[PDB]
Amino acid sequence: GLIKSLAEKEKQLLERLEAAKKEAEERVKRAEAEAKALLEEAEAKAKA
Amino acid sequence: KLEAILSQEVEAEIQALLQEAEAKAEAVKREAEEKAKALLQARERALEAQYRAALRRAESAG
Amino acid sequence: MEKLVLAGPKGRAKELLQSLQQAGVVHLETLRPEALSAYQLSPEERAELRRWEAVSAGAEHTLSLLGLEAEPARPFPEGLEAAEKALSPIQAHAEGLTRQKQELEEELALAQAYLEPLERLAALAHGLDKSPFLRVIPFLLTEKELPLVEEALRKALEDRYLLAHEAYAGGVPALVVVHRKEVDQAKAALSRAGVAELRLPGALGELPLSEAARRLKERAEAAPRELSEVRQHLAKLARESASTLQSLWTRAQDEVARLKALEELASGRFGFALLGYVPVKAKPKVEEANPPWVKPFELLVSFLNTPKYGTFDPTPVVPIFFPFWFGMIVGDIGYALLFYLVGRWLSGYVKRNEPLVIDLFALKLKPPVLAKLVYILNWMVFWTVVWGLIYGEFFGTFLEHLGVFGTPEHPGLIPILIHRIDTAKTANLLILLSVAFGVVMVFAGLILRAYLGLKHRHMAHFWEGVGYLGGLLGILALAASYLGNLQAGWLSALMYLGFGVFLLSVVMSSIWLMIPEIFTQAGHILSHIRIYAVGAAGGILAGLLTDVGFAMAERLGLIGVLLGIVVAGVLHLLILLLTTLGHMLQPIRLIWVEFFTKFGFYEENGRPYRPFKSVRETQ
Repeated sequence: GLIKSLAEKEKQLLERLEAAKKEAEERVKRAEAEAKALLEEAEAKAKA
Repeated sequence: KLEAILSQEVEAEIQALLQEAEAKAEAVKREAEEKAKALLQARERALEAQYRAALRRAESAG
Repeated sequence: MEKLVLAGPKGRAKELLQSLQQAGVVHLETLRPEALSAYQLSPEERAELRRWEAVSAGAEHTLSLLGLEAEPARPFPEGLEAAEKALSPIQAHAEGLTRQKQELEEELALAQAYLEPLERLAALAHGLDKSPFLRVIPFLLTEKELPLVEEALRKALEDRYLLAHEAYAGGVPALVVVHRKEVDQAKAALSRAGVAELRLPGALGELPLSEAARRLKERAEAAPRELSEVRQHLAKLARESASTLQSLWTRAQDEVARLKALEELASGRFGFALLGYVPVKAKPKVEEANPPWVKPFELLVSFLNTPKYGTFDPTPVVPIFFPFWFGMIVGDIGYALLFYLVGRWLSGYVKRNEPLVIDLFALKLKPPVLAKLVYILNWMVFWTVVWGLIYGEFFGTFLEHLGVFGTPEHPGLIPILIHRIDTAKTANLLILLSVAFGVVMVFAGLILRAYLGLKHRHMAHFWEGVGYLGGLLGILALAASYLGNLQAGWLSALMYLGFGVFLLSVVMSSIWLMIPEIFTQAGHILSHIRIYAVGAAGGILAGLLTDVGFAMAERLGLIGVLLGIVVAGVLHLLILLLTTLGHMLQPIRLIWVEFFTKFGFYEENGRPYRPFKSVRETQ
């Protein structure tokens, strides 16, 4: 009858899940950038 | 009613997960610091040997 | 808050919602079936359900073995772990005891049969059954077979065979003893007559006769004593722990039902569905939210509240039943008089039956729970017998009198000589008085029948239902022209012509493709008249059998007749009961002409909801 109930939880649930994907991606990217950059210094220092 | 709130019971499980993987994004970095570090302990000792060796040779030559 | 899930039908969406809304549950929102999908049980949930079934079944298994099964309404909340740990020692112990018991019983059954033959046979060739030099073969022969067998063996085996027999009370167990290597020949001879070798089951059969015979005698003596013990240990275990199993059974069953509920709701198998929320406090509160007339009415209120069609309350039924039902009892000499006594045995208690124990604690032929339900019924019977005693003096208006009829209140020879309900004028009016109620019921069903199509908003039912009621008027009209002739009923001889127009004139407005079938609508009218007539007249007939059962049917009547008639009277009682119980089914037979033909009633050819017969079973 009321379509309103089932619509408005579905599209709040969809946002919760997308927002889970967001902070998972925005983290793995970072961790690799940090590790890349640590070792760059370890090459910069090693030769010097 | 729980509707908007219905979604915060998931956002709390799926926040538990995301913290468990920011407890692995710390562990990974620990091991990688302990790796990067050890590659320069080997760098330190091997050079030290080659400097002990270079002055000893140059003394026997002298 | 606790999340709660609700279902109902589409038809009652508003009525269900209003009721739930009131009950405790708050924040009710509707959910369509596409929303319910994707909330089917996860594999873990299905494993709990599988396991809950095992516990349910597993109890039924243990509890049946141990003795009798009983299903209470008392569960005991426990874990998966707690319920399975409860169940495992008792099922094991009981399984073990029943197995011994079966072996003990089979052994007895064989040993009881075959001890006497093996004793006889062993005796005949004593100490020669374990020799290699001689071969023995046991076999049974009847008196009839013995000569044939002997001939056959004698020709086959010459005169160097030994045929011996010894009796046992009936036939003879016979033994033929033959040389080793003459075995095949010996066998062949038995086989041609159709007689074959006797060998028992297991080790005994294979043992020498002498061993087998000694051991069988021992088993018959030992078994009955050990059987007694195993049966005793098993009885104690039931006695102490039959309850434990029963309480697991109930609890386990509730959990199975809950998880099944969620799988059905999940596949979108309930059309109207709600979600709402209850605080922990509200959770109980949701589940929480003259005797003859009042008493059945208060239980019927549960059916007031759930309608299903354009139908009205199923409650007009009960006061139509009661006058007509009481008036099937009309005796006063050994019919209603005897029947008074019957009432007390169902509304009190007896022990004069075996399957029935004491009713006061709810123990009858009927299941113990069903017996507690039919207290109400038993009362409604008690009220019928009581009122029938009054309508037995109503009958005695038409019998007893000291001047109007030729039979006193109690003659001094024997009570009741000749019935005086054989006056022609007297029988006709009691039949015509009875007919009047049947007519009242014809109007009441078809008037509701029309109101049904008005508020169910199908004009085809409205139009058909109105028209058929015109025919009643014609039916009665026509009768008056014959009951009063032209002295009375010349006041309806001209309305009848027009009454006939009304029967057809409204029915045709719906059209209808079987106009003849209207004949059968007129059939239903006719029945209410005939059944009420049968209800009086057949009721009165009940009394007139009692003429020859507790009334003068010996000599000219005298002092001796009083205690002489009772020979025929007792024989007459069971005969009398059977035909008068046949009349008491008329109230329901009447009701069903109208009830299942949707005359302000729920039913109409099938459809869920019980016949009133089954409703009134408990009420």
